[PDB]
Amino acid sequence: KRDEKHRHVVNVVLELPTEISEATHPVLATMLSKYTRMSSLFNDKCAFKLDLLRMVAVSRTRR
Amino acid sequence: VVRCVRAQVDLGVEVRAARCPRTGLWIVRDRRGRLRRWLSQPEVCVLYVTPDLDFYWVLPGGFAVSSRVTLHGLAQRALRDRFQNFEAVLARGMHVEAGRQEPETPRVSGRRLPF
Amino acid sequence: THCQENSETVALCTPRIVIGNLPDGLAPGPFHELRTWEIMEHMRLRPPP
Amino acid sequence: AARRIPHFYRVRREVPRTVNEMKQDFVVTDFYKVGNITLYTELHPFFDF
Amino acid sequence: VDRWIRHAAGVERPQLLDTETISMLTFGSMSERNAAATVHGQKAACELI
Amino acid sequence: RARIAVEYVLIRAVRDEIYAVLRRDGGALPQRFACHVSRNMSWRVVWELCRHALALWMD
Amino acid sequence: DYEETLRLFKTTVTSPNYPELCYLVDVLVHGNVDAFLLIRTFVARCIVNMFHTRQLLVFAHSYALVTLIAEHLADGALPPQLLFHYRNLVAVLRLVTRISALPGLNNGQLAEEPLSAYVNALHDHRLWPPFVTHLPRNMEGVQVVADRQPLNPANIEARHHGVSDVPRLGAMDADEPLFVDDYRATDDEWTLQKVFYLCLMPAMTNNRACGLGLNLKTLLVDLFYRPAFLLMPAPEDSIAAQRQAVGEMLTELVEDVATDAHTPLLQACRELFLAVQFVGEHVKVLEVRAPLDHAQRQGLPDFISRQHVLYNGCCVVTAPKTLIEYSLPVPFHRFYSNPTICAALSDDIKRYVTEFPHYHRHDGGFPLPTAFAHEYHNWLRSPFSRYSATCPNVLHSVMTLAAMLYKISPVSLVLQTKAHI
Amino acid sequence: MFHTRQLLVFAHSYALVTLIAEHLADGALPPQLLFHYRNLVAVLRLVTRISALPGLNNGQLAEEPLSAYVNALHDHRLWPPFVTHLPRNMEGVQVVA
Amino acid sequence: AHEYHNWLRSPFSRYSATCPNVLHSVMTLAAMLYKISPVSLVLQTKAHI
Amino acid sequence: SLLHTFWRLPVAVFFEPHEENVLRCPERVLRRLLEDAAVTMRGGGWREDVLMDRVRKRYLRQELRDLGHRVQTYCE
Amino acid sequence: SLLHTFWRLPVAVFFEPHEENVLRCPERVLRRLLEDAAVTM
Repeated sequence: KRDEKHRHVVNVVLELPTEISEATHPVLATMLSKYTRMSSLFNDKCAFKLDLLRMVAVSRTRR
Repeated sequence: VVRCVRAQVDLGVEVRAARCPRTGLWIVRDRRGRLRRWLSQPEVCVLYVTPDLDFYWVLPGGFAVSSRVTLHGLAQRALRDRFQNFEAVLARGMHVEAGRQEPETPRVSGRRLPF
Repeated sequence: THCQENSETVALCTPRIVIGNLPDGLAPGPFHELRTWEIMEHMRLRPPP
Repeated sequence: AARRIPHFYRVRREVPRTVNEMKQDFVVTDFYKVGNITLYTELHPFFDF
Repeated sequence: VDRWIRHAAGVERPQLLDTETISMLTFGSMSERNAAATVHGQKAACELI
Repeated sequence: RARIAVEYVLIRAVRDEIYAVLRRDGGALPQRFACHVSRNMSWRVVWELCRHALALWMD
Repeated sequence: DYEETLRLFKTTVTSPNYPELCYLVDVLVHGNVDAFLLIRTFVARCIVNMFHTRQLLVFAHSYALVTLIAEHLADGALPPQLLFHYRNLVAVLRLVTRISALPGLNNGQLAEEPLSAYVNALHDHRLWPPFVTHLPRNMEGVQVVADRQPLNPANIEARHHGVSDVPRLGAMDADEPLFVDDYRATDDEWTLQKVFYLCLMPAMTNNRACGLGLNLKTLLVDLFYRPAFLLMPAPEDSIAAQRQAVGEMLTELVEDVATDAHTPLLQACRELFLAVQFVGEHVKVLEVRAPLDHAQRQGLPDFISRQHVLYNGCCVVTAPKTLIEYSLPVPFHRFYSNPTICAALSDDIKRYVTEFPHYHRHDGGFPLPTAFAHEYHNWLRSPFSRYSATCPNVLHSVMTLAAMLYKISPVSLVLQTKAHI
Repeated sequence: MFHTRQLLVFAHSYALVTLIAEHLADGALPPQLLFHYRNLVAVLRLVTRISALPGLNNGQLAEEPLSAYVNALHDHRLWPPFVTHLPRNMEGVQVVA
Repeated sequence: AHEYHNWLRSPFSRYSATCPNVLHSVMTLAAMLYKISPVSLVLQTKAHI
Repeated sequence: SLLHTFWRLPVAVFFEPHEENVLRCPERVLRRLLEDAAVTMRGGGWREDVLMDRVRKRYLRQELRDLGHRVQTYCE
Repeated sequence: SLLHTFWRLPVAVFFEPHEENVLRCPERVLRRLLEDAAVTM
């Protein structure tokens, strides 16, 4: 099913502390929809980390 | 000529080779006539190959791995068309007589007039 | 010079290591001053900061 | 090599100085003397050799 | 340091033998090669610091 | 691929020819080239440099 | 009267206590203009606070920083003497590019090149500044070399911002794909960048500057991963609580340099966190293989000319202390190769200096690596680095470098002759 | 002592004034005071510029560089009269107690 | 008290008494430490010092 | 009677090279190490394959780019 | 490791440049070179 790879790309790959759930973070849901569409690059997880960091940067703009 | 301390190898070395009168060992020299002196340098190493396709591999101290080059595992026609020395056809500027002194090449100029 | 060993007077030679070791009677202070100003010209510092 | 430039300084052997660096050190007046060595490189005002 | 100073002063290395050395004691030699052309005649200038 | 590969597999043939002849003699190569030597000098490091040199030539 | 601005420039470049985050904001913005507009009041508060606590004027290491500051920050909200200082710096730029050009005889063009690009090398697009942030307009004979083949197919040059381009962030170490922010530099800002990085900087620093880059793919991921950045609204009870919330590294970076009495620390680091959406790439060393113009090509027509420039890199004047675990020095030119900085950053270069103490010379006598050893093929030969280590810090000693970049072409002989130069 | 008196303190140690000009240079000082220590280390750099000949000293005849032969202010055998740390290289040097 | 074997000789101390308190006078102490090696004697004059 | 130095000829005693002054094995240990370095090359790179990989990734890259150009102009 | 030389007693040399130079680098240079060979791998 889907939950094992989502808990990979949240906890195992992304190394997120679990108390940032889904309901606290909508653009996380908009990013895990495309993070799961690829299967490589799960060794260099810091690229995914700074990708979501620049995404939460660009979403939190007044413009 | 493979130079390990600078990680630079050498591919095309032309070298003259001879034998000493006192001993049967080899002496290598520049194509001008200068004595080749890299054998004293300990960090360097050299591979020699002869026109009759013998094989030497000399680390410093003159000691040499000695063998022949094997090529029976290669096809004749692939080696023959991949690279081959070329015999020339007669064009403008060369003698019809063989082995005569060649005059100047045609050398179409981007600097002079075409005339 | 003449060094003084134990009840002994011996000769003693010693290299003057640098240029300032010359006496001022042979090479005076203002000569050193002018030499330093020449060197300051040479490194383009003749107006100093 | 853009990453690997610490690997060049991993070795402990110095570089030979090039000719153009060997030409800049001469002061203006003795450059024409025989004490210079790189005069045989200087041939043309428009081309280094 | 003898290899560097002689190169810095533009002097070649000393080339001599054993029978050449004793013949410098009795007579000497014409060790200085004559110049290729001299328009000013012979030369002499000594030094005293 | 074969037309490219001809000289490279010739180089590989030369390399394992070296390997076979150093396995053949046991590893005690003689001298063929005229240059004097020194006994009081460690030849282990120039042997290691020879290994590194043939490696770098293969690269 | 541009003297005191150049005195402030000399005392801010030769200063050993340059604040560290000026290099990271330089590699962070990449001279992207709306990225600078997003970070605008942050750097305004930064330069005001840092100038008031210390008379150095920051961000002077980058051309792009000072030109965006002087063009966009010029509305107000700062004491006017600093805006005057930046306008005098760009006026110095204008004066020396007036000197380098020939305003008397620059009518028309020749072989689809303007005449001013034939007489002095500050106007030719073949010569490049060492710290490139954007590709120029003109790449006619220019070959840009990242690896074995030059990047003449133009389809390996693309980069988007704000779209979560995840594969290019995983390919930040990939040398073959190039990623530019599609703002092609025109000719006059190419001239100004060549002035700032060829001429003004080594004339002021006496060639004691260096060039480095950051490993920002593994730097920001332990710099913004604190949940005060991630869980931001769309705290501040005490400064110590903000210090433990932001992490240890952001404390000594942004302690006094941007925190005025009105804003707290966590607010200021949130505002700097706003600009991470333009992250760019790692630092690259590019090789320009352009030949000469058609006049100088008439002698030695097969003379290729190689010239090594930097991409996404930062010109630095000191060793950043708290970034030595994430930075790397790139001495790639006879300018910007200070052996003290390269000794302070990497260990083996310090070992190489301590075994060879005669390589501490700041005049370009420092050994460059093998991929930069084409000093006969360089546009800037060893007379330049020989001169710049001992030139004074005077405006005429600035413009003398642009004077020595007057080309040797027959048409430059005609032009300097008809002007009786 | 710059305000209630008119003398800057710790001007009798190189090993003090470097740490003042570097590690007290990160803040917590009026920059008028910091520029005096900056001018001191700039004076020292300017006068060690004049000691060697930076247009000439690029070579190694011995383990010592070229600059250690032209001036005594560049060789490891010459020691300052006050030390805190031993030098890096003591080849021709031997200390005795 | 072994002053000859000492590295820095006497007249440095003799010059430093009446030495004026200017920055150029500091550099006189610097350039009085130019060594008198033969290598220094070719290095000094090559820059016409 | 004074100790002046003079230029003596450079004397250093060596062994004259012969046809059989043989260099011995490297104490059997680097002999074995060179044996391992010899036999490890049966599985590894081949130095002519890499050019085939270069032309293969080039052709794959350009061919998928032409496929993208085809499919993008397929939906008009 | 050490070679087996045919000539037992060793022989001096006049050190001609026309003679091939004889391995003059001493053991500290070989220590430096083994360090270079170790660090370049």
